Amino acid sequence: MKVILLEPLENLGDVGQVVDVKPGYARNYLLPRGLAVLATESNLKALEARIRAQAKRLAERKAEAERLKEILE
RNA sequence: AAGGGGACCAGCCUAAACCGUCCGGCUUGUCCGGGCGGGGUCGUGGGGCCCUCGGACCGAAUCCCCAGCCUAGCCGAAG
Ligand SMILES: [Mg+2]
Ligand SMILES: [Mg+2]
Ligand SMILES: [Mg+2]
Ligand SMILES: [Mg+2]
Ligand SMILES: [Mg+2]
Ligand SMILES: [Mg+2]
Ligand SMILES: [Mg+2]
Ligand SMILES: [Mg+2]
Ligand SMILES: [Mg+2]
Ligand SMILES: [Mg+2]
Ligand SMILES: [Mg+2]
Repeated sequence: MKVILLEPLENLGDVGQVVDVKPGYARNYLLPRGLAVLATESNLKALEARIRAQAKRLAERKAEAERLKEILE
């Protein structure tokens, strides 16, 4: 089963990285502890939504710093 | 079993594309989920979004009234 890696763990990957593991391991170990959530059609919209929200903040921050860069010097 | 001949007819509501409304989750959102309204119900596919042109008659399976009907009866010829 596909899941999203909530907390960065060892020998698995990056925080937020999608990883497919044996479902029983996640049903007995990962999900009850709140360390993982399986990848649905909705949390893809929510993961694209938070990544694109960090991008909506980033594109504002760096562009404002570049406009102020055009103001200074 | 198909079919033919008869009895009888009546076709519809939703899930979901779409919008709106509130809700509450914290993970702060063009986020998700859960409610309600609207929008929708197709097979020579059909609808949703975008735009173009065009813009009364049907009709309940629900309701009301009216004919009609059963739960008593009545008249009813002449030794
Ligand atoms: Mg590994
Ligand atoms: Mg705890
Ligand atoms: Mg810098
Ligand atoms: Mg300087
Ligand atoms: Mg057969
Ligand atoms: Mg037949
Ligand atoms: Mg009805
Ligand atoms: Mg009559
Ligand atoms: Mg009669
Ligand atoms: Mg009577
Ligand atoms: Mg007489």
